[PDB]
Amino acid sequence: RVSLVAVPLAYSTLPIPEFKNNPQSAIDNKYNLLVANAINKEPHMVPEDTVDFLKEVESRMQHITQG
Amino acid sequence: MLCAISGKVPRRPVLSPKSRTIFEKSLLEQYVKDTGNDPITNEPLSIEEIVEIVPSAQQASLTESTNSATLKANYSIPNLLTSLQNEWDAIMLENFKLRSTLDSLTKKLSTVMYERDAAKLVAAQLLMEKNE
Amino acid sequence: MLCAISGKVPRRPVLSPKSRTIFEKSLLEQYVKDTGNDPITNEPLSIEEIVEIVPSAQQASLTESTNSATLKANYSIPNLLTSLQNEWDAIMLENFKLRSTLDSLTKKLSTVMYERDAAKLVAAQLLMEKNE
Repeated sequence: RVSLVAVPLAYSTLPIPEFKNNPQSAIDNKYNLLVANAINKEPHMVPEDTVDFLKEVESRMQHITQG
Repeated sequence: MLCAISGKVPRRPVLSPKSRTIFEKSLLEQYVKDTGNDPITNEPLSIEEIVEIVPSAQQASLTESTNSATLKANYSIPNLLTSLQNEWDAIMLENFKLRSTLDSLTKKLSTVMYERDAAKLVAAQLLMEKNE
Repeated sequence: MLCAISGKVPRRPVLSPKSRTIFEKSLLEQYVKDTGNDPITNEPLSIEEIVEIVPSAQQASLTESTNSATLKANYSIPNLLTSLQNEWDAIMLENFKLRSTLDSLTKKLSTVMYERDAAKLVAAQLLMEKNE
């Protein structure tokens, strides 16, 4: 059993953006999936492990943006 | 000196002691009564803390005589009403421009925020798939 | 104008000089005859001091020659002007808040764009390390 957790999109106060018509990358597919979930009001479910990998990715991004 | 809210020359100038800034009395009193804060510093401000600036007699005579001398050429009620309408239109154009820009920027921001979260998710998933 | 005791339009209006307030003559006179005090300030008041207001016969004759159109017109130029001023004040406050918001939103958008690009860089790096 992989427990799924809902990632809270912080953008509840912002208008849902349009779909990308040409999703050339995994990121763009993920973006379209988030947009579809927001349109449907469905939460974006991820494995519980992914939340910890998200925290590590955020730590790497911080080091990048400090330049 | 201009009111920090209206950008016009005030008729009853007041100073906020927090921001040390000049405002029109009515505007500042309304903003404080709504928010309880100074509109610039956002520090808490009361209506009693507002300092009403006393105009010197030369300032009173200048405000009356600038109004008088320049309205004198178009002082007829019909010209006054026409000027009022044109000024309202100018204000409404500015408000519309502001609102339109805010809406466009909000849509763009929403897009970019979705892109950022999508990228964070894809990064975390690649990190998982690499650590398996 | 309303009587401060009854909250109704008085049939014989009087002014108390102490409270500077309108009352019904009978109510005020009786109150004084019983208590010797003004009903709002509780200051001593005498019946001789009460200034009875005369409803001017001119008032009636002036409401005659005010056209029925102008009495049916549920507008007064003072009230229209004050409504326009309250609108102007509100729109000035709105435009101020719009500008402040738009600035904050621009700064936020720039920040989010930097975060997006940092996420994309981390993702691309993990992908490259996964393919090698």
